[PDB]
Amino acid sequence: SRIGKQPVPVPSGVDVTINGQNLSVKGPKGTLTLDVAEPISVSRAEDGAIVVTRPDDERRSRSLHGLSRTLIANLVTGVTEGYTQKMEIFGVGYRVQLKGQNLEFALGYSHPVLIEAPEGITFAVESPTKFSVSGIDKQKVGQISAVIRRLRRPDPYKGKGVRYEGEQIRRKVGKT
Amino acid sequence: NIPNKLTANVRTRTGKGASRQARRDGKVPAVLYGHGTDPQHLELNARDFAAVLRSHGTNAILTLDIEGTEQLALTKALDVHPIRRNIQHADLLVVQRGEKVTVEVTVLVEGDATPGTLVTQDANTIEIEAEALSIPEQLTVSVEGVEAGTQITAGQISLPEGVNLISDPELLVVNVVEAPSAEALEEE
Amino acid sequence: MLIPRKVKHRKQHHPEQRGIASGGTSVSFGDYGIQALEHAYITNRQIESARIAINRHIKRGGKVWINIFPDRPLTKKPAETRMGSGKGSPEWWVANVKPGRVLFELSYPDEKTARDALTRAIHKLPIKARIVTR
Amino acid sequence: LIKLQIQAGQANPAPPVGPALGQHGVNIMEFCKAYNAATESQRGNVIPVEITVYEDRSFTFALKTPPAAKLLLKAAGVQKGSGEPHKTKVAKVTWDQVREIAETKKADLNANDIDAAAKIIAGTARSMGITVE
Amino acid sequence: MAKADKATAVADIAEQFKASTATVVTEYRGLTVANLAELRRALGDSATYTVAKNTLVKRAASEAGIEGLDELFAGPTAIAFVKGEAVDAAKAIKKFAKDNKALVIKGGYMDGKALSVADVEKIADL
Amino acid sequence: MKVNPSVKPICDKCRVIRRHGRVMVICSDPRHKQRQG
Amino acid sequence: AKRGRKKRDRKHSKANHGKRPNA
RNA sequence: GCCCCUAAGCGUGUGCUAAGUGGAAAAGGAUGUGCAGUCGCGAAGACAACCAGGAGGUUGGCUUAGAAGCAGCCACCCUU
RNA sequence: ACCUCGAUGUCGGCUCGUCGCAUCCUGGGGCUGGAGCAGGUCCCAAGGGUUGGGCUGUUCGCCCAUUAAAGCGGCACGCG
Ligand SMILES: [Mg+2]
Ligand SMILES: [Mg+2]
Ligand SMILES: [Mg+2]
Ligand SMILES: [Mg+2]
Ligand SMILES: [Mg+2]
Ligand SMILES: [Mg+2]
Ligand SMILES: [Mg+2]
Ligand SMILES: [Mg+2]
Ligand SMILES: [Mg+2]
Repeated sequence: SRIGKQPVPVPSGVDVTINGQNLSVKGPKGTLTLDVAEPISVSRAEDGAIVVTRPDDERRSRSLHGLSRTLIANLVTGVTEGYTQKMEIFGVGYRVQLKGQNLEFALGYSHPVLIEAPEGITFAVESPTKFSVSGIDKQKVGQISAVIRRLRRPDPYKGKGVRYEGEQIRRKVGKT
Repeated sequence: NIPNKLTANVRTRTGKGASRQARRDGKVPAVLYGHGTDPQHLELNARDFAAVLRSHGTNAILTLDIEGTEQLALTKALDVHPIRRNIQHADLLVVQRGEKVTVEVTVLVEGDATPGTLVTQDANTIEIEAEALSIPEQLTVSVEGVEAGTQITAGQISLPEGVNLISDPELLVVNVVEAPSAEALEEE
Repeated sequence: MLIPRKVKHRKQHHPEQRGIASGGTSVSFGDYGIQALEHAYITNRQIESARIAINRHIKRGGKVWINIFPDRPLTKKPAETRMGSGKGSPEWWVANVKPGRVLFELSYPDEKTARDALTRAIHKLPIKARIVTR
Repeated sequence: LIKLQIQAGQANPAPPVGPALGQHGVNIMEFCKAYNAATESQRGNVIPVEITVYEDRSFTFALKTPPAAKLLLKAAGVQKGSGEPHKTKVAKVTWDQVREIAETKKADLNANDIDAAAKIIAGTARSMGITVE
Repeated sequence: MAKADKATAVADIAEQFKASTATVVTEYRGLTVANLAELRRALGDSATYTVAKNTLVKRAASEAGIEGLDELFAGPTAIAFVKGEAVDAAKAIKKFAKDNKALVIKGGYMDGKALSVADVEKIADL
Repeated sequence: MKVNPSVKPICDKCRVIRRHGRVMVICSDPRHKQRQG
Repeated sequence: AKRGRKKRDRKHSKANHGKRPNA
């Protein structure tokens, strides 16, 4: 409600096309599409911004309003600037490298693991223990980041494993 | 100390059935036997009646408008319910604007005794007599710096002007006793 | 545990549990009382358990009142003999409780502490109850 | 940074300040040497210190005021105080001694005048369980 | 906390505003314990760090001729009063603000008249 | 993960939420993570 | 006990009026 | 009883249900939802969040080798 | 004592199997006062396996060798 009532400020270098329920956006980083909910009406105001409205105040509409608003906001943000998630590797002997378009990690396993980058998402490495993943779809970026994080078992004794940029994991101590 | 106005209409039918119907219709049966007059069976509104009772209740004076015939009255009984809390019947007494009636007023303890003590209120209401319009809605008893083993009785209650205590002055109303310990609590 | 010193009759007829409570409905001694909503027998064991729970939740403060005393005995067969013989002997004492009858009361200053103690006590009873104030 | 209380005629106290300061990687030898050289003038009253550690592991201890509790205890004459406030006394205290300790401690209390210092010290004393005539 | 505590609080607000001369508008949540104690010990020579409530400042603004503070209390605000000279207190406050970049300055009150950010910045030098 | 018919917040930060046709408790402390079953 | 429970529950039918034989 | 089996309404008007509840059940647990009565605050800008704290006395005393605001017991205060 | 005294043959062992998971192992996961191996608790999971002997009619139980294990029960305390 409080979020669904606000407009969506569209930058200059963006092309928004609404057709019924579907809505496509084109920008420098790429293009995206979305299908807003049925009980909500999306419209482009005279100032270019987008506005979503609800014909009723039921629970369904109140929950879908802000949902669709933030969805289109993230869509425009991604097609304008894109999303990026930095990670970090901790633990002696734990390393990561770039092999073409895929990432090869060695986290103490007997064999090195490989993660291939799907469409609309790329990887980058700034150090053998510092890398990041960039893309347009925030959902896909978060999914790939979570996959890369869960690749290794969470170890709170030594913190060995994958971690996000500003991750704060809990740590215990084994006195024996 | 001003009277609370309220409307009231005579009951066109008595009995448990009519009473249950009135209670379902958000009404409250009431009697107005008065101070020696023919009794009248009226129907008050539960909503505003409970509102007035929560505002200044406990034998609050009232002013019934029985078909435009304004008349003072005083509630001298309240049987709400054993389990739930609903006003199922009222008994109002005419005061005649000047009678001296005797009614029980609730007492309330205020203050803080010695930290190593505990206060117990044995009597909640006290038989008080005063003018119909000057009925105190509550009485106050202060407990400051009181030591253990102290018995504040009814006679020690400060009464406003024109107010008298009908009950004996020896009725123990408040008792401050040394705070029981774990042994005293477990040996009971 | 509570138990009468001596009863005129040792064996009774399973005291009936019906209707609403006529007396003991309003709080008189304590400040916060527990009022039951279902008719059922309360045993001296349950009474002692609730009293111990209250006395443990409240340390060196307040006072507790028990407005019910278990005096109605309930017999019990040997649990292995056949049906039909002299009526069994009493084994546990109960207290006929009806909806609307105040069972326990507390005079603790801390309102929240008293409410928590009364809730923990009710949690040890075989019926539903609610906290009321003087 | 931490404020630790310690006696004057002592040296190398392990319980009070041992692990409270050694864990920070501070040198204890010269610290205790300077503390003794500074407290050798009084040598007759417990004196705390608000150790303020620096980034380069250096330190400049700021000699604070004695504790109000121990000041009141030594003014009353007894060494062990009461356990119940306003329920057990130890001895009597003199207004002259109270004013002396207040004048010596004025450089630590938030008070502005000797009257406010006396008020604060009397509040501390009555919270501890002692009163001055 | 308690209504009596808040009443005594407002009483002290009045009893210290009658003594203070200059004041500025900032925020009070300075920083961690160590550096906050250092800042308090540094500004203790002429000022004292403190905080209060919106209702407290609202009920206290009725004593002196600062009734105009209603529009400022229309939304949050933190104050900072000075006891001694102000030409140095304002300088120190501006220094701390520019050093921390988290304590914003919005103005002050002197001579029973409100002053703007530019006005206070210009008069602090003199 | 404690699976008990009765779940309630133990800590102050512990929150209660409604997962798929059931109640659940969550928190940063993995000990207070319980489910209703 | 499932059989007796089902019987005593079906007893509470709108066609029997909460009354049936053998409980 | 009136959707087919199976004879009769996939009846009319006003509301509820997301669990197939309907189409089993107890103590308790629970930001599910609709109605209605109260109480705190609130354009004198309410709650959360963008961004930032909690002092001196003092480490209140007994207890502890120890309790510095966070095994516990007593009170539970003065100043800035 | 509600069918069964003008008959329902009662405990074992052998053969023969079927089904439930309140799971002994294999499989997956959460918390651990989980450093690692090795454990404690819980949740899901019945596809498969779940040894051979001495005592004693025995069921049960003890002991000897192993194995991952040598599961709990219903089927007229399964099966004449
Ligand atoms: Mg048909
Ligand atoms: Mg149910
Ligand atoms: Mg035959
Ligand atoms: Mg035959
Ligand atoms: Mg299972
Ligand atoms: Mg298969
Ligand atoms: Mg054999
Ligand atoms: Mg079998
Ligand atoms: Mg057989």
